[PDB]
Amino acid sequence: EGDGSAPGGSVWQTTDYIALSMVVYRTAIKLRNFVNIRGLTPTEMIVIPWNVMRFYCEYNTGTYGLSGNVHHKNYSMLLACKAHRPTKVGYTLSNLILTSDELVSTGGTLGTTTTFNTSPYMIHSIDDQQCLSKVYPKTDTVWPVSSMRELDYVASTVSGDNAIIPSTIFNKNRYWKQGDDALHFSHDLDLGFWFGSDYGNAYVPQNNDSMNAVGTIPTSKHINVRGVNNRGMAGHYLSFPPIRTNDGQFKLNAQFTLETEIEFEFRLWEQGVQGINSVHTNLNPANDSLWIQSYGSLVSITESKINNIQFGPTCPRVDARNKGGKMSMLFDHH
Amino acid sequence: VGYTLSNLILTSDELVSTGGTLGTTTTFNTSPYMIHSIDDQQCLSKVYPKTDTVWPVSSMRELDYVASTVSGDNAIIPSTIFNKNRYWKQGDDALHFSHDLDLGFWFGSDYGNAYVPQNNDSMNAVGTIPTSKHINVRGVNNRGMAGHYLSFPPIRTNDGQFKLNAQFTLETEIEFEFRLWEQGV
Amino acid sequence: EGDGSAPGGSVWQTTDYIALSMVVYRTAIKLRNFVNIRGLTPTEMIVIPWNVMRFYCEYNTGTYGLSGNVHHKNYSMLLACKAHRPTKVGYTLSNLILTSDELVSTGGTLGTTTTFNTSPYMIHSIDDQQCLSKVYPKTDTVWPVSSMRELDYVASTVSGDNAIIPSTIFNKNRYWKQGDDALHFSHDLDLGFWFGSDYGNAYVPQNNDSMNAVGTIPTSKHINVRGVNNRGMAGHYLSFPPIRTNDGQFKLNAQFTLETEIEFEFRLWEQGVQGINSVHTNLNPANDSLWIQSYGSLVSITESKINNIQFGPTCPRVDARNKGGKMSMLFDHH
Amino acid sequence: EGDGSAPGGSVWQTTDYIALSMVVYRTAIKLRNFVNIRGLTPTEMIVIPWNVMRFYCEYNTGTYGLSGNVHHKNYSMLLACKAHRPTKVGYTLSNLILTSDELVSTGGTLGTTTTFNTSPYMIHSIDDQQCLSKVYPKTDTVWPVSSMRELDYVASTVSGDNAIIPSTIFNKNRYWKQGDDALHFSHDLDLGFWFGSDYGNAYVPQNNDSMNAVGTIPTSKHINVRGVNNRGMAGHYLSFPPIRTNDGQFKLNAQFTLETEIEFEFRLWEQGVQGINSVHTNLNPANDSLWIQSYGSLVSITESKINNIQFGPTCPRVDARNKGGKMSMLFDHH
Ligand SMILES: [Ca+2]
Ligand SMILES: [Ca+2]
Ligand SMILES: [Ca+2]
Repeated sequence: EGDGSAPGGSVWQTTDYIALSMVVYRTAIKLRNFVNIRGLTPTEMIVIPWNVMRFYCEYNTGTYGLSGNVHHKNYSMLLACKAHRPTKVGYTLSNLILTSDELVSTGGTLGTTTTFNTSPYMIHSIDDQQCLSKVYPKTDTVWPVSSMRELDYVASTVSGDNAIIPSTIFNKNRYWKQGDDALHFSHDLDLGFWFGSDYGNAYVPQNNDSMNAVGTIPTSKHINVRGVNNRGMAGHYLSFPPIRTNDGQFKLNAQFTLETEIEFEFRLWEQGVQGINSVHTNLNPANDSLWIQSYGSLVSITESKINNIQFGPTCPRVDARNKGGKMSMLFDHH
Repeated sequence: VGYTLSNLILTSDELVSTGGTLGTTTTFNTSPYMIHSIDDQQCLSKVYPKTDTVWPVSSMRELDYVASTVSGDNAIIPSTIFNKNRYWKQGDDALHFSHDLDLGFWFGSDYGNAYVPQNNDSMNAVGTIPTSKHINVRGVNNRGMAGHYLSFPPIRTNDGQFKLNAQFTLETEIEFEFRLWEQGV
Repeated sequence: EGDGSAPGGSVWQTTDYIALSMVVYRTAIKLRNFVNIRGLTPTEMIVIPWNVMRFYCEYNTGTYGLSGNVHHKNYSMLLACKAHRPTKVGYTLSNLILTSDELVSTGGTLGTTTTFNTSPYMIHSIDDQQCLSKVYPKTDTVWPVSSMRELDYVASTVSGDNAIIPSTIFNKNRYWKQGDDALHFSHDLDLGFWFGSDYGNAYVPQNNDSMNAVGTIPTSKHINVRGVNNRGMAGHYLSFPPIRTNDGQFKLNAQFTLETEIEFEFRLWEQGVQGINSVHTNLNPANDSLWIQSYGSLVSITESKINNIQFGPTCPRVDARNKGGKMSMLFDHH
Repeated sequence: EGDGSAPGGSVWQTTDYIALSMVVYRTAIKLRNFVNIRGLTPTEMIVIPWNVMRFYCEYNTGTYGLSGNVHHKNYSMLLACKAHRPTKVGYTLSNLILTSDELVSTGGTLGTTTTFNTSPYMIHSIDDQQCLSKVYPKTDTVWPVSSMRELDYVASTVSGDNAIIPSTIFNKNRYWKQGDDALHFSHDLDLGFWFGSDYGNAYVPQNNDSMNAVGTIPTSKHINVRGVNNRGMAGHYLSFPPIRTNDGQFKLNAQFTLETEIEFEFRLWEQGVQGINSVHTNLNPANDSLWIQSYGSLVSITESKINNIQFGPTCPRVDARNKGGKMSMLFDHH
């Protein structure tokens, strides 16, 4: 009888500190942008940097990326809590506006204007078969990270002597016209672990031939969280259909709104004296390293400029038993 | 109180040049749109005219009032910060906006360039300073109106930005209750 | 038909940024402590600093309070999110151990030991009628804030010529013996508003004769959140029954465990470009001041030492229509 | 098992001192009077001082008001208990007797006598629309407070050049004849608070344009009981219909009995040592000021004589949501 505080019977025991340390809180970062794609020939193609973490949670448009600390403030506090995990990520292309430079000439006096009819389209390509494993900027151009969210990144897909029309090689190609419904693209992440640091121009976690989701080198004589199972994202791209003119190719320009959303889960500090700031340094659990794992693989950045983008999708020809849910396993290292 | 935007007509100055001989005309296709923004989160608390321009009150109902929303070094695209953004094209149904006022009191004077009554961080609905040693009607509860705005999507051209011009009809309606004088002598 | 993106019909409109800014996340800070109450005569009384915010979320025991930044780490991040609110607050006294100095003498050779039988008790007093509005330390002693959670704060309640036995004036007096069940005390806060700053040795919000829950001076020609309705906390106290001896009073010493819990709600940053760090300074809503309100009333602290503690409970003789749930109202100031 | 006094289990706790401090005791003061209204022309009008507290609980008639301490003894002890509240208040006019001076002349030999037939009447006017906000005595006369309960107070309601017949402007006008049933008038007070002092020629509590129910100036940095909602009393009046004669106006004189009743609630002292006379001075709760509030607004008295009477009724054109029950709210002051 009683709560146990009596001399005999059951032991009075203190309240549970786990329950509040395991509660998963779930937030998101939503951002809108206007994208203007101009002067894109049918060979060259816009690379959607949609597999890089910085695309969703940091707003790089125009002058913003030049100014400092453009991260969304929900993300700045995800570094205040002890663990965060990116979970689902996605974006939306909406309200396409095509314009034409066909009336434009060096003499001027006539500017670009929307296409005379709505038959033209912009091709949204998803490369499932990974025709392009690794994508580089065009010879003259370069990819700024400050420019990331307005989609200027132009790749020229070229065989040895052959200029590749991107829509022809890629698997899913959506021909998206003026008036069509918005194009919604999403990726679900199921991670068995959490991140304690900032992404820092890392790809949003993927398990692929190109990259793995967990970023820490596992170390000897204990168990470490290890990536497994091949979850990855398909290399999205934007291109225009080749249309021949009296001279060269038809000039198609596109506008659309870019709505990106990344949904973070985060988790808070240990209850009790363990969570006191002064004593948490040396009372921090050493098994954080077990479930808290940093970021796996970084985009290649020299200066502020992206060197290349790797995609590596969950390829359909991997055994379906490998392609399943959980992206990490807790496995030892000798 | 409320208003309606209806029968949008977009035109383009793209064919217009200083040499002339070609005037503006309706957009070649109906894909362009005018963005109607309602700021729910109050990104903009207080709005000022552009540096060169000014806002006449005599001009109020034809909507010329132009604000330039700018961060420190950053020019803000209005549609990106605001909460509800309607992209309203040619042929779309009219846009109806309304605000219901529930006041516990009445007004005896003219509004006289007053905001239609609101309870907010910026303003309160009742205008008289209450005075000592008795009971006075006091604003309460935060009823306010969202900062509606109109803007066009950025569209790059060979030079600068695409020139979008808009026409629409503005139907406003304000519904007054009124009350008459005391009976008797 | 469609999502609205077509030329005619309904307006395609962007995603809602409110839903994620209104989501209320709910955490707590739990801390345990051992309290040793010694040399407390029947006139003097231990003041439970249970109505001060710093009691629950900052751990002041022994050497900890001398060391820097002893706040719990869940609270340090409540300053990272834009709004937090304290909601429920409470504490538990458990596993009482009484000891006696009766065998102790200046000659020594015999130390204190647990009471020969379990008949003695420690009195837990809740002052409902507010016999003591404002409580001061004893003439010689002083109340450190670094000492807060181990309960050393001793008040001597005295009439003009009369030494008050605390248990006699106070309303609820629990005589709590060795083996009795733990004593659980809780206070629910219903606030209509949120806090954007640190409590900073503020009383956990109360509406009373002594103090109000909202801390900002309201300013002219607009509406401001105003405290209302008298929610307050009863002045908890600890004392021992007077027991006469051959010389003076029986020496009762007490041990018990102090488990405090404070449950915070918090709320995150605005979605969209409004929530970008660089532009959030000047795009911060000016109506934050409407629902975000700081801390109302501070304990009186000179140096590190508490000058006095005010209690001000929700008194039972206030009309029950005043005593109800919501602690704030949004009311204008002229 | 047991009452808790055992070593283990539940805490034996002392009896509740709230229950007896919250018990509301309810009394009343009833007084009868004979009113003689003579020489009242149709322009001038009797002001019923029925909204002043002293009307009901202090008996001012003839020589009584000249003698000292004419308060009813139930009221003298309402100052012995710690709190009292006026609640309902009302009065009755009964058994009207009209007489005529028409047969009276300066030569005499014929005195006044009851009207030849019962057709004449005395007009009881209730001003709902507040035609008269503030009422003054006639130029020559003055209003003694010692004369209050026999109704001599004569106002002359006059426009700029126009003598107002009172019955014409006022809303409810009862033409009350000889033999008509008694006229009963009542006002219910719902206060959220109590009074600790004497009324002291205060209006019985009202919330109006002219006056408020709570009399203490609220003070900084805590919560204070504040009047709210517009409960007030209509300016009752007595007048006679204009009846022209061969010379001037018909002389109507009235008698009736005035039965007034005021129903007080009162509340007693704190139980326990807190309620001991010697220690109650410094153990008095400081939150009395929260629910104990004095008197709001005073009639204007120079010497013993009333300067003016303010009425301020619950006007019907205030929103019905404002006009509801509770006359006070517990609201903070910064
Ligand atoms: Ca046990
Ligand atoms: Ca449409
Ligand atoms: Ca027991």
